Amino acid sequence: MDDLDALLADLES
Amino acid sequence: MDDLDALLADLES
Amino acid sequence: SNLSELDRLLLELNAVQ
Amino acid sequence: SNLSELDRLLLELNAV
Amino acid sequence: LGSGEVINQPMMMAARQLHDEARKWSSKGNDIIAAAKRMALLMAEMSRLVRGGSGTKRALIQCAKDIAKASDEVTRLAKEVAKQCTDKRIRTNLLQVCERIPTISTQLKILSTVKATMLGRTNISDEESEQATEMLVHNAQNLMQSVKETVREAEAASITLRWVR
Amino acid sequence: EVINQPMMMAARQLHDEARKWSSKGNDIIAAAKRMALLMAEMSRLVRGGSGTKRALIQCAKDIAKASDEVTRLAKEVAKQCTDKRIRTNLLQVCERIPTISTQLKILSTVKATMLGRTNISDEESEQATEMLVHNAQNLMQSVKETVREAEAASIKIRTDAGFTLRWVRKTPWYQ
Amino acid sequence: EVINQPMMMAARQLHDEARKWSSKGNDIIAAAKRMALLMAEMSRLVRGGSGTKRALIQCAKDIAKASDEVTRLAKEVAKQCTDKRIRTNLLQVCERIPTISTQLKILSTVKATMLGRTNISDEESEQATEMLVHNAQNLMQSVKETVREAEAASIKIRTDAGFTLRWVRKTPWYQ
Amino acid sequence: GSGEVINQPMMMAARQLHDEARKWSSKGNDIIAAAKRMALLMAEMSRLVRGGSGTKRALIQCAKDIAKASDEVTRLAKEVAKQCTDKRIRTNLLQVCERIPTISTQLKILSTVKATMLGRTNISDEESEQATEMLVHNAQNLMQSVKETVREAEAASIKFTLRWVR
Repeated sequence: MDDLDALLADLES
Repeated sequence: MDDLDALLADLES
Repeated sequence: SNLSELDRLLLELNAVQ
Repeated sequence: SNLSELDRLLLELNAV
Repeated sequence: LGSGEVINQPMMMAARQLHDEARKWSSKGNDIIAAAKRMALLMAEMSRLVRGGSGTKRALIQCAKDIAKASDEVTRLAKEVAKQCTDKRIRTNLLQVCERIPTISTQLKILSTVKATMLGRTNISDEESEQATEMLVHNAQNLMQSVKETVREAEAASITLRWVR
Repeated sequence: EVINQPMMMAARQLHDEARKWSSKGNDIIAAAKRMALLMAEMSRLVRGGSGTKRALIQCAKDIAKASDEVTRLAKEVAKQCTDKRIRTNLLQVCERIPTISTQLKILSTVKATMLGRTNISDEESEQATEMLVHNAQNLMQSVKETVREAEAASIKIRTDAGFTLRWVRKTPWYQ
Repeated sequence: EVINQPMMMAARQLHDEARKWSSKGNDIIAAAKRMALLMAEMSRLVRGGSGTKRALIQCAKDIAKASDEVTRLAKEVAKQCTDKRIRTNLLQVCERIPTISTQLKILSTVKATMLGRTNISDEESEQATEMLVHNAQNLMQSVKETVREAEAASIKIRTDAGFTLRWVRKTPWYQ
Repeated sequence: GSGEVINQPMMMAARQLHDEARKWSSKGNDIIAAAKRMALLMAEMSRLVRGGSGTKRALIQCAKDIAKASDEVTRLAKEVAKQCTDKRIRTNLLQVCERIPTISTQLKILSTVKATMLGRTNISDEESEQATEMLVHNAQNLMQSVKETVREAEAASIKFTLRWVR
């Protein structure tokens, strides 16, 4: 749960 | 094995 | 968390260069 | 047989 | 004993084929090479994306669009090279290869959409799925070959661009 | 051989966060990998040995060089990042790194001088080692998070970009 | 994902022999790595699938271009060797390679055309695979020993060396 | 765990020299060539001083090689000093490179020592450690003396000439 995690979750949902 | 082993054995004995 | 292959691909793809 | 770290170093040292 | 990746191999091979050709040359003053490299990578991604996963549907669309933009660039540049060339054969052969790219690129996109639509979808037959991949791979391969040979034809016309190792 | 485990584990963790990326067009990733290698070395130097005093100090200086590099490169990418949150969280984490590496150098010069002497107690020897590990774990954790935030900041770069890193995966042998 | 195990296994054995050496100033190793990759690719292509026919033909071609590379280079190192036994054995192994890769292309075009088709029976299809794997194994194995012999050859060079390869281990990430 | 059974300080010294010489192209620069061979030789030393089958004799060889390469660096650095017309730079160069023959000669002598007492029971830990200590110290001084010769060579190569393209 960092900025990178957040952006990947956005791109996968 | 072949020639490469024979040269390594030579250098270690 | 740690990145998968599919993760790293979407990063690569989206990454502006 | 398969080479070890030492086996490779000697090769490396001996190869001109 | 493990496959290693979950990819369509033919599409990856096509990517690498073009990468091998583009790699040779510098990009410092050669946008066709730069564009080729981009497309090579873009294609390498497609080979993974067409196998599916969370975020693939959309990324397969976006990947396709990028490929088509770079297709434009290659084509536009290749044409400018053809203009300066003063050889009947090389100039003609160049235009025959590079003019095919816009078409192949558009068809790619179309089929890229079709596949992206039917990823993670139960109401799609094996037949229809197989053929959709098949059509997609056939244009993917064609594109990589077209671009590859467009790169080669450019340097044969090169008397401007930079063709240094 | 008996190395310092926590520092090897840190070295190893940072290496995992950088190893799958290419160093071509990405001096942040190159700096990361260099720092990971250097912490691996430090992990072996700390237990003492022939030539360790000098090596340990030089090692610390090297990590401090690569640190200042990751810092400054992180401040550039942050300059081009349009998302303020990511630009804030990267600036926070990266601007921490110079202070830690400086303390690392200090503590490394400390441990280096203790190696060999008998006039040092076991309490003071162990504690000096603990301090060194503490700063090591933090540095490696900071850089690790500085890397990720750069990967996040790379997505949100302004189209009129001054500075941009390359983010391309490494091709495996079986591709 | 299902792949042909023997071909991948053979691909891995060639790679293991080459992977620890640097490709810089050594085109035999560079090509030995390319051929391992190509074999790994071929292990996937033999399973049928979309775009297989063309890729499997173009693959065998790329394995033939790499074969010739290895062979030519191994003759030049052999030319410079002062040991006759090593010189003979190297030539014996490497001079068989061209033939083998030529057969590999022939059988690849065979298997390529067999894919998709119904009229082709099981035995005919299975036998076409077993012929392809047999030769593939022999190619990888021949190339594998050719590297070993070329390493040996590179020790017993004449001091007036015309041609020479660079034999240097790749540095580990933790060195 | 560890990764390699080596003497880490000597690997560092090797890598320090390799980082210096790697910047420049060898093509028209024998100093760089020699330097790159010295770093690799000194890297191999950092494994041989641990021991194992074949090491005693390789450590003797490796040391002789380092000595050969060292002399080349010295001879070349002298020629560079002859051309240079700047007092400080030509002096500071000569104050570094002229140490290398000595440091080398000591490295051979100590290498022979440590090679002799590898795989040998009649040798105390104190004697064994002190042999390794003098070896590493000379090995570190060598790499440093070479590294600074390379730097002083280019600073003097304002213009026998050399090539300093990255």
